[PDB]
Amino acid sequence: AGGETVANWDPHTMPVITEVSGFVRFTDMIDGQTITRQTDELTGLSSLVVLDSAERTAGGKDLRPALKIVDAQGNDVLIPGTDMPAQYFLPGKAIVQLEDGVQISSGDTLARIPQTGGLPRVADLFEARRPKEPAILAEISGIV
Amino acid sequence: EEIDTRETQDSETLDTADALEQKEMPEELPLDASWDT
Repeated sequence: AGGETVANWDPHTMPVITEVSGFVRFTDMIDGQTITRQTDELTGLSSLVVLDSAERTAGGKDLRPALKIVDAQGNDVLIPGTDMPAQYFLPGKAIVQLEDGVQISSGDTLARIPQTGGLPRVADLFEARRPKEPAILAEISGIV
Repeated sequence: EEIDTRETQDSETLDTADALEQKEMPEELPLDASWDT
């Protein structure tokens, strides 16, 4: 109906999600090297949190920590249409809320990392001048 | 008498955006008009 809200998002923290569900198995994840016991400073309800690339050890920086999604039986859940399992290489500042072997639901946040005008604008547009922080574009179709 | 001259001389290469960027006023108006129109 008219005047009806049908959308609500909270993009203050990036919601990396998984279509499939199951336990979370930590591949290439070692406490202190890639993951660590980042106990919450107030409540303590958290899990083996992945550190940043620079924040963690250089040896662990080279390693790629991943939160693979498996079923309730521990068998790796293959991504639909592909042989590769549900592999997720978390970027830095990845707050892990799910411990090892914790059942999840579809669309779960494995990581909780947050996040002119006038005449000079017309002159810039007609002079074809590249801006600051240009958007990066894919040069040719292919898997990243 | 002869005196040294080394001041830079403005040319056409100054882009249109840079003209609006500058706070200063041009030495001679590019537009074919006087200082009253």
